[PDB]
Amino acid sequence: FNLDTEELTAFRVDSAGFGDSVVQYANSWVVVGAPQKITAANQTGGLYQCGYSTGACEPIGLQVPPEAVNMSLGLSLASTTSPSQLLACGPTVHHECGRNMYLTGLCFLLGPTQLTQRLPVSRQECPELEMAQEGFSAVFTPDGPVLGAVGSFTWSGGAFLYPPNMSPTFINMSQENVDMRDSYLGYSTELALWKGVQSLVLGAPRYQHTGKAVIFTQVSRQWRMKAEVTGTQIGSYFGASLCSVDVDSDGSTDLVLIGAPHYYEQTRGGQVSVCPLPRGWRRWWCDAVLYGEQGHPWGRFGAALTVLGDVNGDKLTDVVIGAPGEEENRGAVYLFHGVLGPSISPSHSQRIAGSQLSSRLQYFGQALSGGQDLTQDGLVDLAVGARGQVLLLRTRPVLWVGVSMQFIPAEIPRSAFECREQVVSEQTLVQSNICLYIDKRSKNLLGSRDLQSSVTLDLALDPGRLSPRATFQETKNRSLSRVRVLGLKAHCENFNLLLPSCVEDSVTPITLRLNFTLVGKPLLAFRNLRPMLAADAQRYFTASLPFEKNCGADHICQDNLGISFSFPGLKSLLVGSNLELNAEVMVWNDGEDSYGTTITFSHPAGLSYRYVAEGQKQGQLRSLHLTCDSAPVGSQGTWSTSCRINHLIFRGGAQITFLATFDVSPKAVLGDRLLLTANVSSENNTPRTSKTTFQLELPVKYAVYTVVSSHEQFTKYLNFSESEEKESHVAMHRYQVNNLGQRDLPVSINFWVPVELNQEAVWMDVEVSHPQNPSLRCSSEKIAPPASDFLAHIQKNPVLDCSIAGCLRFRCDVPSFSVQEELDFTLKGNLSFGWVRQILQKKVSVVSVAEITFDTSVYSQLPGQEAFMRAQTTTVLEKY
Amino acid sequence: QECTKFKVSSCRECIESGPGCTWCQKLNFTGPGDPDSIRCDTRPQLLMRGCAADDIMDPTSLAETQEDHNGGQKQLSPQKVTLYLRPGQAAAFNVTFRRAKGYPIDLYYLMDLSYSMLDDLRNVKKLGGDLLRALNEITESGRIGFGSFVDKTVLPFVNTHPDKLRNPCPNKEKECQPPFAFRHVLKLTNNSNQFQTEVGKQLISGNLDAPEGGLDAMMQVAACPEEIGWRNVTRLLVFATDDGFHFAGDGKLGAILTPNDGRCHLEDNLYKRSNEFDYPSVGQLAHKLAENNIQPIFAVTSRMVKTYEKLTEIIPKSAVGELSEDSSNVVQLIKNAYNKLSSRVFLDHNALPDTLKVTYDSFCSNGVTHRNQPRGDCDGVQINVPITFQVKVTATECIQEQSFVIRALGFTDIVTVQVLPQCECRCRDQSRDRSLCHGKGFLECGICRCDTGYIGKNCECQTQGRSSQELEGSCRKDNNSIICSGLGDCVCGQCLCHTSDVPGKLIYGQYCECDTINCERYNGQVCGGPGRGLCFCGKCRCHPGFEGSACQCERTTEGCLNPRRVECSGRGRCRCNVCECHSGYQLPLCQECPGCPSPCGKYISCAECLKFEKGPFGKNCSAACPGLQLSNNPVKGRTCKERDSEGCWVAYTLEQQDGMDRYLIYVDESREC
Ligand SMILES: *[C@@H]1O[C@H](CO)[C@@H](O[C@@H]2O[C@H](CO)[C@@H](O[C@@H]3O[C@H](CO)[C@@H](O)[C@H](O)[C@@H]3O)[C@H](O)[C@H]2NC(C)=O)[C@H](O)[C@H]1NC(C)=O
Ligand SMILES: *[C@@H]1O[C@H](CO)[C@@H](O[C@@H]2O[C@H](CO)[C@@H](O[C@@H]3O[C@H](CO)[C@@H](O)[C@H](O)[C@@H]3O)[C@H](O)[C@H]2NC(C)=O)[C@H](O)[C@H]1NC(C)=O
Ligand SMILES: *[C@@H]1O[C@H](CO)[C@@H](O[C@@H]2O[C@H](CO)[C@@H](O[C@@H]3O[C@H](CO)[C@@H](O)[C@H](O)[C@@H]3O)[C@H](O)[C@H]2NC(C)=O)[C@H](O)[C@H]1NC(C)=O
Ligand SMILES: *[C@@H]1O[C@H](CO)[C@@H](O[C@@H]2O[C@H](CO)[C@@H](O)[C@H](O)[C@H]2NC(C)=O)[C@H](O)[C@H]1NC(C)=O
Ligand SMILES: *[C@@H]1O[C@H](CO)[C@@H](O)[C@H](O)[C@H]1NC(C)=O
Ligand SMILES: *[C@@H]1O[C@H](CO)[C@@H](O)[C@H](O)[C@H]1NC(C)=O
Ligand SMILES: [Ca+2]
Ligand SMILES: [Ca+2]
Ligand SMILES: [Ca+2]
Ligand SMILES: [Ca+2]
Repeated sequence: FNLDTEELTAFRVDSAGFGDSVVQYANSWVVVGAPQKITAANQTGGLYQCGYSTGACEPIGLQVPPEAVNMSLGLSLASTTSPSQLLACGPTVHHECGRNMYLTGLCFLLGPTQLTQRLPVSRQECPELEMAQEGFSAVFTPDGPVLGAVGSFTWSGGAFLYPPNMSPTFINMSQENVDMRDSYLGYSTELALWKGVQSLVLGAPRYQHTGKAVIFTQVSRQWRMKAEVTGTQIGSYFGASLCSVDVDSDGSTDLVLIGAPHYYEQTRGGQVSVCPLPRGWRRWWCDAVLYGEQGHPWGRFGAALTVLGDVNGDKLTDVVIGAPGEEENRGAVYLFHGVLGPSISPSHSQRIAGSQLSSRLQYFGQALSGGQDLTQDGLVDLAVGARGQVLLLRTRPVLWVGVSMQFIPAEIPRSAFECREQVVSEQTLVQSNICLYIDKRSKNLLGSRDLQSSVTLDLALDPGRLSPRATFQETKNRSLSRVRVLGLKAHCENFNLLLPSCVEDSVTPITLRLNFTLVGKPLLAFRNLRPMLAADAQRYFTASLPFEKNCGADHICQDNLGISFSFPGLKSLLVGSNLELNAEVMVWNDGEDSYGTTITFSHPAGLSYRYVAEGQKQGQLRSLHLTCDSAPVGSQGTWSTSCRINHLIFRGGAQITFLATFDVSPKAVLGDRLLLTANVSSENNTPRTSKTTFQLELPVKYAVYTVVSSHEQFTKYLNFSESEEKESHVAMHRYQVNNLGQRDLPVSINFWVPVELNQEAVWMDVEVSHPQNPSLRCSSEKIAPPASDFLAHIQKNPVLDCSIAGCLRFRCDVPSFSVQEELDFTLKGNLSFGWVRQILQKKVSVVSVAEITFDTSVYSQLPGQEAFMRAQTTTVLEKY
Repeated sequence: QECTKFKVSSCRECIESGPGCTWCQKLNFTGPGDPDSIRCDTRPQLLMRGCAADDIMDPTSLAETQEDHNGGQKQLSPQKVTLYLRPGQAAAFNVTFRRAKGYPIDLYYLMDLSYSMLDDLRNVKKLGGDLLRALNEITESGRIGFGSFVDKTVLPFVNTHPDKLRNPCPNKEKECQPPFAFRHVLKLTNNSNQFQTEVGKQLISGNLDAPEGGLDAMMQVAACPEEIGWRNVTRLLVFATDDGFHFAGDGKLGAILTPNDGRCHLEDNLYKRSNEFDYPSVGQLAHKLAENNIQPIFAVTSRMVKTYEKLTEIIPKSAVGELSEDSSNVVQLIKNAYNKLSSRVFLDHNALPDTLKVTYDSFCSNGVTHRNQPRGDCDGVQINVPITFQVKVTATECIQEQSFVIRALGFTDIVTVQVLPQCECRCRDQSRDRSLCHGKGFLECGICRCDTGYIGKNCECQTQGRSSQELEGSCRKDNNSIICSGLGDCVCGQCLCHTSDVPGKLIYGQYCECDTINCERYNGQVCGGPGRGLCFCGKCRCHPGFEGSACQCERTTEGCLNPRRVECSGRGRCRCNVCECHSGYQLPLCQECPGCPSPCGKYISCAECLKFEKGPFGKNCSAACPGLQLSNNPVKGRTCKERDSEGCWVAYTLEQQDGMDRYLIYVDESREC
């Protein structure tokens, strides 16, 4: 919501297909594309570098080989930051092989280094890969660039990876993949970096003529497919645009966008699809719910898009999306924000379209790339290409401010209360002190701008009523305004208020609210231009001033209120389950009537209050309209949510009970215990000494998903050749385990392998290998079962669980079972045939049980109860 | 029934409260010191209070069916529905439709001229004497036209240079015509033999990319009949190609980023614009096409049958016709055309403003008793058997007078449905009783609406200076309640809730207890922002199609449905477009349980009881083996391979499906002893 629509730069270089594709070069420059900038004999186009300093585009020098013809370069672009490089492309090279020519594609890598040319410039001689137009869409990655082919084989598609001067690789979908004929796999390409290895993605607009998107991984000596998702509709063109974006800033790509400009059901606005990046192949959904659009048919929404990053400073990256088909063919662009993890906000905050005194440009927003600070005014910039010209929109600084309000005279002493009519109005003098300070600053950093700003303040008392209960002295009106200078350091000024000796209503405290904004906006240089406020701008902040209620001609007015609350049925409370937290608070009034009685809680950051609004029905119970305001308090961690029983009285020794519910975040940062309190008092504040706070402390645990399966590489080997009692046909029980939780947590995987059986060993020298992982330490202990009559026991069931034969427990501890880690391992041992006769039957089967464990306290499994943490493997020894 | 009080100042502001809100006009209904808002309750409550029945002002929605003489329109009546629609209340008007016959037809043959369409050009080049013959029965003097097409001139769709362009024909080079894309060979004419002979003339051509660019041809056809000509009655087209179809976006390959305009610009019955012009978007036809009353008839290979099948779902009035690669059974296509092309009765409407919502009903002739849904899909009616659509138009607010239309897709019959914002109510005037309201106000159905400066249930009070002792009686809900629940200053018994110049904030009620801001949130928005629902005294009144405490379970729809159209596949209730997959089954639609072990054990006994016949053990089978299906096809997914009852390794995949222990197997015809 902070995209400049006034003081921006505009490059209108008329060079045919100019401003048809653009990218953020090294921060200092922006590169535009003009594929159709005719040069020589039906040959290339040309590129243009443009600087902010001077509003002009300088041509860029290029050694266009005679070989590359009608390649119309610039059509595809891509820039990296790692070291700053750029990639321009002619995806339409024409090489005459006599009977018929084809299309190969030719790219150029530039930068502050050597002007490389990489297909690489082995002019693709004639004869699969004739019309693949490689470089149609490119994107970098720590291990070399990556260009995309379309006409690979049956126009299946793919992408040619280039390493560091090492010979390049390539990824299609094999041939065993019968489908994927004519889908342009690689029409669009994007990276998907992660704490682990990188991940590529290709767009296939026409998989079965609808559109699918496929994601690839490059495991050591594998380079297989991670997952994929078909399109939603035929022709929708699901696969057009793709953008891996970072909801937060942890650096690990969280989710991925998709384009489908030509989609609909009733309105053909367009379609962009949000699709997080779940880990664990063979499962992946572009349906983490939503998908942004607009109410305007034939709009081509999703034509292009780029990560913009943190613009409004709320730690939640924001993205941009083009739609050159909006309005009457006019252009358009949209701005959305992240939320928490995999998600975005359907309701956009801004919609800068071509109606923004764009004198006359038809379709704009065709392409766009942003995230780089190029004008060198601090915050990021955006570049959006349009037919003929390309614009730059800067991000205006969003600071927001916190405020405090207080009335020096806490309440009113009843002095100028009921008053009298011999002699004067001695108009009592109340003081009201307000302060203003700005705190969330991380992006704009110290120094000019982040500090100085002017502001308009507009205080007004008892606004909603046509009976001003007072007036400021400075102006004498029931309200006043003054422009004053803010800073990151508070600014406190107290004002003079005049209460008329005589007044009707005293029960209802007098309100004082402020309307504040950002006036002027001149700050030193014009390197800030316009700052602004955020979305959640509670610019209307109000503070109340109570009165000393007449509790009689005497009796002194004793404020006596107690309080006590509990949690009905609350069992254990782990973070994940038990999201909403039901609190049943009771409260007393063993003293004078409390009128505007307020009830405030203290809690860890990991929760806040949400209105219950229940009706339907219950109980002997809450009936109660109450106003609650959350706010940060303590030095670091805790904070208070106050809740004043808005509109009615709490009289006599009457008690009352209401219900207040606190939502808790699944990632609730809080100690192994969480306490909370309840300050209770009357509207007349707390005139005296010992507070009546009520607190309690609870043990806290945390959700975890821990599962374990029995890998199908398991030895069920029975066969008739049983002449003698040999030893070594070692069996192999492989167990794989992994946690889909969301927290790294130590664990200890236990096992149970039969051996001794009445002195007669079952299988000997059994140990456990731990491949693909460090040499971990495992424990070993023998144990003897209940010793029941095993004769008849296994006669029931040929099984040989550990309850019959002396088993062997393996306690393989684990330092930190990081989430997503599929840490797996197997166990083997030469299996003796001797004990087989001991029981006098055939087709027996020995079983091993494997159960994973973890500290029952602090952690625990979520869904109720999943025994997925206890696999099993049953081998057979049928030998006749 | 239901009626929550919004700010009630008049009888109209009681109407703007909800459907189940009624108003009482009977004077002297207000007690010694009772609120005026008490006059606005539910009809039942009013009678229980004493309010007469004929005093209950209840503006209801109804329909005006101004039927025409005849020939005005044919089988879409009524022809003019002037509805008077009160917000929240639905107005219902029926729609009789009894199709009659076949009108003057007008066909057009869109054939793909490739080297794969050779024996198609031979077995079709001149079989048009049996077309008018197949046209003779139902319709009379129709029309017949032809239009060829291949693919864009420029690459990468087909080699642009060099003289293989002059001679694309592969190997035979039997003088095939130059590579083209759309050549309007024949105009709509009466003759039939002249039509046949003008066709055989031209020979095939050829291109590179496998799929065709037939879509571009589509628009250009029905774009400018100022040069092609078209009948003012019927217009049927027919797509024919043993190849794919390129849509918008693919043009970027040919260095063309100029989108489809919609109008054809030819100079010699032959395109020369498709090169400097991008492909028509997929959705650019169901509009433009259906606007000119034209409807293609898919007829291609069985290889391209289920790809045009998914295309039938989207665009209206379109059939699928699987045929041989010789185009011999091409005339039987139209015996299947009118079959379900004159069967699909459609009943949509012009894109209405967001301030309105329209639905329909359906009573097909053959058994179907449908209710509540858009369109009018009844694929069970043909010649002379009427049908029934119950159109229910509802509004959300007091709309402004406007007008829309409800057409039948593929028909020129426009039904001008007028719409009138019905929300005023109508008793009396200020000639009767200039006395009460002490002269400074008028009377309307009992109560008196005072001037700007006068207030009170009898215009007795003014907004500058009032208050009495026990006038504060009905001014506080109960004896232990603060006056006007604060945020309101009492005057003349009642309260005047204060005003806040804060977005959304608004107090209201007898004792100023309710606001439109303090309810349950959702996605950082009040009651779900202005879109989903709204706020009224704590509870959220979610818009239509939205339920929940705060519109939390936002949609009453079911995105939980897969293509199988069974909710959440195996297990999992469908709550708020989400599935609660039982066991470890995962999202979104509950199919893959990544953790399940993969039980092939206990399945061997039944695997050799179905494919092989090695004795249903425990008992018989088809009883102890409800994996009922054993397709004779290469199904896959859960590649299993265990042993049999005695030694041999029996291989078999195992494709589970939907609910519980339901499966689908193919036991390899093999063993290994
Ligand atoms: C990448 O994709 C291709 C196609 O989708 C995979 O299949 C390859 O396709 C061709 C089809 O003609 C196979 O036939 C080859 O013919 C040529 C010349 O006639 C001959 O020189 C080759 O030796 C071969 O017979 C080809 O076998 C096949 N390629 C491979 C490597 O098997 C292809 O497998 C995919 N490439 C990779 C590295 O995964
Ligand atoms: C803080 O907010 C107050 C109240 O919202 C601002 O005061 C003035 O408020 C009015 C609306 O109550 C603004 O709209 C005006 O509406 C009238 C029609 O009723 C229209 O004719 C005017 O052109 C105007 O738009 C008004 O703009 C606003 N201030 C004025 C007089 O321009 C107040 O501006 C805010 N306080 C400050 C200065 O920080
Ligand atoms: C229980 O009740 C008390 C009173 O409401 C809370 O203790 C502290 O109360 C003071 C006001 O008496 C809070 O305001 C402080 O005011 C000074 C200026 O006089 C200001 O400089 C401080 O910054 C502070 O805002 C104070 O926030 C509050 N606690 C502190 C020391 O931070 C108390 O919050 C209630 N108990 C709990 C923890 O629930
Ligand atoms: C590139 O080729 C194009 C045609 O493919 C040339 O455009 C015109 O083409 C027609 C038809 O062959 C010729 O008769 C004209 O002479 C061409 N026009 C002009 C102005 O020359 C085009 O000239 C070629 N471009 C270049 C510079 O080689
Ligand atoms: C004085 O009070 C009036 C009425 O409240 C207000 O309209 C006006 O703006 C005030 N004047 C000044 C100088 O503040
Ligand atoms: C519309 O048709 C239905 C079904 O026959 C009938 O019950 C209903 O009364 C009709 N409505 C009108 C407005 O005539
Ligand atoms: Ca991320
Ligand atoms: Ca941000
Ligand atoms: Ca910048
Ligand atoms: Ca053929």
